[PDB]
Amino acid sequence: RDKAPVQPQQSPAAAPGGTDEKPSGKERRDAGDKDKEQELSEEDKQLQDELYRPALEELRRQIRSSTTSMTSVPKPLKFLRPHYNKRFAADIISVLAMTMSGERECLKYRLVGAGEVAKEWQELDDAEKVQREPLLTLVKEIVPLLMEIEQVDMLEKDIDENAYAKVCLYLTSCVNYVPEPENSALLRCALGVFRKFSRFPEALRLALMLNDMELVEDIFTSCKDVVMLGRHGVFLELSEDVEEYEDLTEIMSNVQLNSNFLALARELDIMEPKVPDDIYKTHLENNRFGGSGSQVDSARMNLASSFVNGFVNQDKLLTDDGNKWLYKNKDHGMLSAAASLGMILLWDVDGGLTQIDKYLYSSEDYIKSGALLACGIVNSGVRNECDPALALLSDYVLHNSNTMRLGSIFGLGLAYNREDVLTLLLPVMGDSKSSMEVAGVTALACGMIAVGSCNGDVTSTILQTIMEKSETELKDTYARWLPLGLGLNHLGKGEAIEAILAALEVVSEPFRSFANTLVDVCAYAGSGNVLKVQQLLHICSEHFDSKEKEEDKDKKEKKDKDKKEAPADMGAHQGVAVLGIALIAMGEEIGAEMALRTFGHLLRYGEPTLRRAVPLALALISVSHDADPEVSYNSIFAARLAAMLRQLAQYHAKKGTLTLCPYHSDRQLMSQVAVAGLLTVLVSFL
Amino acid sequence: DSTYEMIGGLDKQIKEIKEVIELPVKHPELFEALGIAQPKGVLLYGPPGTGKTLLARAVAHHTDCTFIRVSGSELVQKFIGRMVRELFVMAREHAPSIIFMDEIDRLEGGSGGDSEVQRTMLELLNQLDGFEATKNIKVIMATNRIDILDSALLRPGRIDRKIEFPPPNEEARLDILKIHSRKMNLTRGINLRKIAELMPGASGAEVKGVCTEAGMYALRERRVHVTQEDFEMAVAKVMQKD
Amino acid sequence: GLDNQIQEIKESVELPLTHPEYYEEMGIKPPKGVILYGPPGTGKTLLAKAVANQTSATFLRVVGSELIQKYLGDGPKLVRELFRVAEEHAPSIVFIDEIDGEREIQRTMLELLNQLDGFDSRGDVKVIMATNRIETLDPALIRPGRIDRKIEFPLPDEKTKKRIFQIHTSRMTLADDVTLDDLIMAKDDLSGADIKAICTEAGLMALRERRMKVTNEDFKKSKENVLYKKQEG
Repeated sequence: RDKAPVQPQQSPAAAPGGTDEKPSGKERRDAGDKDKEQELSEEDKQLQDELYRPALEELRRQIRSSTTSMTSVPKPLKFLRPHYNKRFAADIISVLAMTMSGERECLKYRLVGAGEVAKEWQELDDAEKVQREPLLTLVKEIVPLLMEIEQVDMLEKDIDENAYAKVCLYLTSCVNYVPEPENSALLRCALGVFRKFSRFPEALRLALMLNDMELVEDIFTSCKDVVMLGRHGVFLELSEDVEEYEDLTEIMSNVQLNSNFLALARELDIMEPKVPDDIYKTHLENNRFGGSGSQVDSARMNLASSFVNGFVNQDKLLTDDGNKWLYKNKDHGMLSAAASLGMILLWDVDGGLTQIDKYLYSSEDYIKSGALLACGIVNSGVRNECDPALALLSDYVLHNSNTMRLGSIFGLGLAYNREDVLTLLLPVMGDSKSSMEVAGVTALACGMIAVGSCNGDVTSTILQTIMEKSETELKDTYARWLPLGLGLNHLGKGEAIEAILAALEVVSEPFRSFANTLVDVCAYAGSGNVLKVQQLLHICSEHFDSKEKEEDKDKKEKKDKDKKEAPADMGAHQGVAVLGIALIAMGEEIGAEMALRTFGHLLRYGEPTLRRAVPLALALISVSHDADPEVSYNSIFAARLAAMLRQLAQYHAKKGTLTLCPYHSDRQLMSQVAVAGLLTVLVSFL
Repeated sequence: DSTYEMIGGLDKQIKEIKEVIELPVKHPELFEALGIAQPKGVLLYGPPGTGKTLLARAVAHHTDCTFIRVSGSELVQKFIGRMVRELFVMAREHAPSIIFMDEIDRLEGGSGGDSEVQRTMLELLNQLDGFEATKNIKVIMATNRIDILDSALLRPGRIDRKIEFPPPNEEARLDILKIHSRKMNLTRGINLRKIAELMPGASGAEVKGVCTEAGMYALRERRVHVTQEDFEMAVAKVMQKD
Repeated sequence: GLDNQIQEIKESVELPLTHPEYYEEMGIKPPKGVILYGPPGTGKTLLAKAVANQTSATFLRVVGSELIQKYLGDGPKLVRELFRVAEEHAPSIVFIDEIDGEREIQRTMLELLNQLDGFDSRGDVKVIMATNRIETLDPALIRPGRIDRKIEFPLPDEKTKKRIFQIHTSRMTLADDVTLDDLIMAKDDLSGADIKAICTEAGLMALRERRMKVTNEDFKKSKENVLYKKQEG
C-alpha cells in the first residue's frame, strides 16, 4: 500500500521505533515486500546503525540480499547467530539461503584454502533435508570443502532420488566437470552410502572404479549371505579387471566360504551359460560359409575365410570340410587356420585338448606354433600348457621356439603382476630377435598382464627395456610396439608422475619422444583437464605427422563418454591423417547417424590406407544397417587388400582393457603383411 | 507516431494483448515453463472505433518496429517489391514488424484483383504456416466496414483470437474524442462528456463523424475555436444518414 | 498407452531401408504403405504419431487437396511431379494430410487411384495417407494404400495423456494439489495441442500475479475457457 505513514518510521533511531518497526518488516517479510526494496536510500543510514540486534541484522541482510550485493549479504548471517509449507521460510530458506549460502560457500571456497561454514552448512543441511528440493540443494552443495560423511548424514530416507539423481548427474559431472581428488571422495563416500544400502551392482561399478578387494569381498559375503547368480557372475567377471580377479582369486583361494566362488567363479562359467543358450535360441544360416566359403581365391579371400572361421566361435562345417585348407593358404594363413580351431573352442577343455592335440608336435613350424597359440586361446585359467611351451623357449638364436614364442607368449599373455613368466620373458626382451613380433607379443603380453597397476610402476623390468630401447636407435618398429606394452604397464595410474619422469629421462630425438607421447596417450585416461584441450588445440599444428596420429588418436579413449564434443571439423582440413584420426576415433558404440555420416565422406578415398581403414570402424561401430554400405563398397571398388578387408567387414558387419588393447595395437596395419598373422587372433570380440 | 498520448480507452484490451504481442518482446523466457508458439494474429470486428489503426501504430511505435502494410495505402505499395517474396525478404531482414491492412477495410474486377490479394495473403499464411524465417512476424485483420466478409468468415475463432468489439469501453466514443479534440484548436469551456455520451445506437464512428462533419460548420462560421454547439449540430448531421 | 502400438506400426514403417536381413532376404516387401486417420484430426495427433520417423530421415508434407478445386482442372500432373521427385528422392517418406465437373473428379480420382497403387513401380518410397474421417472418403482408396495394417486412435487410457503431460511438465513448476487422474480422465478426445494449450494459458494466467508455480484451481479455471469455448458452438 502507500508508504507515507510507515515510511518515516525507520528514520528515528529510538529503541521503541526499532522494536515496533522491525516486527512490521518481519510481518511483511512473508512475501519479501510489495516492491524490490527501493528504500535503500533511506535505510543506508540504518546500515551502520545497530539489544535486539539479530532483527536489525536480519532486516539488513534481507534488504542487501533483496536489491543487490556480492559479499555483504552473508556477514549479518555469520554474525547474527541465526535464531527465531509456508511462503516465508520457503523463500528466505530456499532462494535466500540458496543464493546466500551459495555465495558464502563460494567466497569461502576460493578465499581460504573455521567451523562457521561447517556448522552453518549443517544447518542448511537440516533445513534442506526438511524442504527436500531435489537435485538443487545437491547441485549447489556439490562443491561445499568437507567431502565427508555428510552424504550419509543426508542419505536416510531419499535413496532413489539421491542415488539415481545425485549419483547420475554428480557422476557424469564428476567424470566430465569435477576433477579426480573429489572423485575419490565419490568412490569412498559412495562406498559408504551404497555399502550401507541396497543395489549391489552399482557398488560393483564402484569396484570397477576403485579396483579394491575389500569391496568385492564385502559384496561377496553380503551377496553370499542373501540368496540370479549367473548374471552377476557374468558381468562380475566382465566388469572386473586383471588386478581384482587375481586378488579376488587369492582371497577366494584363501577362504571363499562357499565352494561356489572358486567352483563357480574360477573359470569356464562365464562361457558355460553363453554357448548352449546361443546354440539353442539362435541359429545362423549356412549362406555365410557358402558364399564367403565359395568366393575364396588369390590366397587372401582364404585369409578372409580364416577370419570368418577364426572368429565364428554354431556351425562347424568349414572346419570339418576335409583337410588341405590349411596347406592351400600362406604361412600367415597357416597360423590363422591353425589358431582358428583354438579360437572356436573356448569351451570343453577336454574337447579343445583332443582337437588341438593333433596339431601339436607336428612337422611344420607354424602348425605347432599356431597350435600352442590355440592352446593359449582355448582357456585362460588352466595354465597347464606353460611347461611344454616355456621349457623349450631358451634357444636365443634361431629355432621353432621363436614362433612358438609368438603363439605361446601371446596366448599365455591373453590367458592372464605375474613374476615368473615375466622373469622368463626378461631373457626374451634381452634377446631382441630380428622378428619384431617377438617383442611385440612379449611387450603386449606382459603389458596386458600389467594393465591396471596402482599408479603404475618404475620397476627395473620396463626400466630395463627402456634402457635397451635407448641402447640402439634402429628398427623404429621397436619404438612403435614397445611403447604399447610400456603404456599398458602404465595403465591404472591415478596420480603417477611417471609421465613427467619419462618427460625427464626419455625426452630425446623424436623416436623416443614419440615413445614419450605414447606415454602421454596412456597418461590422460580422463579427468577435468581442459588444459589438455587448449594445449591440445595448441599442439594440433605439430610438424611431426605421427605424434598427432597417436596423441590425437587418444581422443576416442579420453572423451569416450561425452560423445557430444567428439564430432568436430577435423575432416574439412587437408590432413588426411587427421581424417584417419577421426575415422578410428569413431569407436564401437551404438553408432549414431553422425558417425555413419562421417563414414559416408571418409568411405570414398583413393589411397588404400583410408579405404582399407574405413570398413573396420564402419562395421565395429555398427554391430542392422550392414548390407547397403557393403553394396556401396562393391560400387566403389567394382585391390586384393580391399577385397580381403571387404569380406572381413562382410563377416563382422553383423570399459575394459581387454577390448581396448587389440585395436590400439591394430593401429599399425599400414606396414608389411606380417601383422596379418596376428590380426586374426584379436581378443576384442566376444 | 501516435504514441500512448494519442490513443486511449482500451486499457483492458491492451492488458490482454500485451501477452499476445508483447510476449516475444521483453519476456521470451517463458517458452520452457509455458510452451507458447506464434499464433496467426488478432482482429477487432464491429463498428469503426476511430483509431483502429492508431492502436496498431501505437503498439508498433512502442515496440520500436517498422510498420509495413500489404495494400500500400500511402506510397508503400510498390516501394517494396511476383510481388510476393520481397515482403518475406524484408520480413526476414526486419524481424520486428507489425502488418495491418488499412486500404482493404464491382464483384467482377474488384473481387478479381482483391481475390488476387486474398490469394497472396493466403499463400503467405501457407508459407508462414509451413516454415518460419524469424520471429515477431504477426498479421492483424481489419473488420470495421460492411464489405469485410472474408476476414470475418475465415476467422471464426477456432485457431485465432477473437474480441467482441461493439462496446469497446465507451471511451472509443468519449476519451478518443477528447484526444481528437486535443489535436485541433480546442477551447477551455467545452464539455465533451454529455455530447460524447449522448450519441448512442448509430455507430462507433461518432468521433470521426462529429469531427469531420463539424469541420463544415466550423468552416462555415469560420470560428477560431470549436464550440460545443458545433458538435451538437454534428450529432444531427451524422444521425440524419441513419 | 500406445507404446506397443507405436512400436508395432514403427516396425511396420521402418522395415524398408533399415534392418534389411528381415526385409528382402526373407521376402517381406510391403511396397504400399499404410493409411492413418484421427477422429479429432487437427494434424497434431497424426503428426505426433508419425513424428517418430521425422527424427532421422527425410520427410515431405502435403496438407489438403484444395490446390485442385481452387484452380482449373489441371489433373494429376502435380501428383506426377511429386512422383518423379519422389523417385529422384527415394530416401524419403511421402505423407499426405487432410485428404478431403463431377465427371472429371471421378476420372482424376480413378487416375489417382491407379497412380497411387503404382502398377509400373516397385518399392522405392513409402506413402502414408491421412484425413479427418475415413468414412467420408471412398473405400476404393484402401487397397492401394492400406494393404498391410490399419490402426484407429485409442481412448483416454490414462497413460498416453499422462506420458505426454509428463513430457510437457518435465521442467514445469506445479503445486502438490495438482492431481493428474481427474485431468487425464476428465478429458476425452483431446490432442497434444489441447493439453499444451490449457497448460500454456494456465501458466500465462498464473503469470498475472508473478506466480512461477501453477495451482490446480487456476489450471481448472483456465480449462473452463476451453471447455466453455468448445460447447459454445
